[PDB]
Amino acid sequence: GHIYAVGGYDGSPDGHTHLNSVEAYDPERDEWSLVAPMNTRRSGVGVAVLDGHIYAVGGYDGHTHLNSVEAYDPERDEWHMVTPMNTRRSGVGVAVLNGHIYAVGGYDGSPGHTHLNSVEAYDPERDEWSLVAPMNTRRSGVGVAVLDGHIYAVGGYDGHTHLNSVEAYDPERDEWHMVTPMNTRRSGVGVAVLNGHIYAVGGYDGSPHTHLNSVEAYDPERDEWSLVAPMNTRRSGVGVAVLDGHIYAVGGYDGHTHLNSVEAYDPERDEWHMVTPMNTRRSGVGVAVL
Repeated sequence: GHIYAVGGYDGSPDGHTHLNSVEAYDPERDEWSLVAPMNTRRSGVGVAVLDGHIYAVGGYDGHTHLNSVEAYDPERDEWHMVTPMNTRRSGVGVAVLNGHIYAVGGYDGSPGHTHLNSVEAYDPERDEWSLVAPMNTRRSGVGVAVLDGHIYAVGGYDGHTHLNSVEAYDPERDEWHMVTPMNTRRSGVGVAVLNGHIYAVGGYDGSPHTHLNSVEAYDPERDEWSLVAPMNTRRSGVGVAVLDGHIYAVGGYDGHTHLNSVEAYDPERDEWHMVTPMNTRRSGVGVAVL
């Protein structure tokens, strides 16, 4: 299995700015290799894996907030555009549940609706996006993960406040319900699921501790969030994926630097360790495992 880092933003002075490049990590060799770039530059991109393809959803290309979506075929190493979303969304969260890709929240910066509570779902067989129930709260820079038949929308920014709130979507009922809030407000948060817990990694609390290295885990049986070992580096705009019992925190922004560093969390030791950095600095990076 490989971890793919998709797009993002290199804000460095010598940088390529908003990225279409893509790189893949092999944990057995501890090496990153560049793969075919996307058609479109996308920072603030949502990424999910469905049926052997990686979907890059939305994002921002340096001039426009995107409704376009493209899919990567690893056998042929090529990206193809698929049907665009109804709404432009950067800072969008993306989850896969029961054969559908869900695009949750985000920001439509066009001269349309700014921070979004809307949600839409992609049916690959029909290759159509359909609007579903909106969230209770507008959330850009939202983390999304799927656990036990529900989609959780974690944190984000409502246009006025960095959020600690969390809500869960039931597709059978088409309804969002608030669950227990996190300990920390987190926009630009990475979320992933491991061993029956949801981990919220990093992010930014813009209330009057800024860019976060803290990490918290949600237990859905008890409906409670617990702080776990913090990362080595503060990371907002961080990509997070789970591979082989470890959580990988990829890239992000530390309040001074766009990051190419990567670190991995071992839940059995409750320790974060640095691993090989990426070739390119990427904040607002999307991360997928395939």
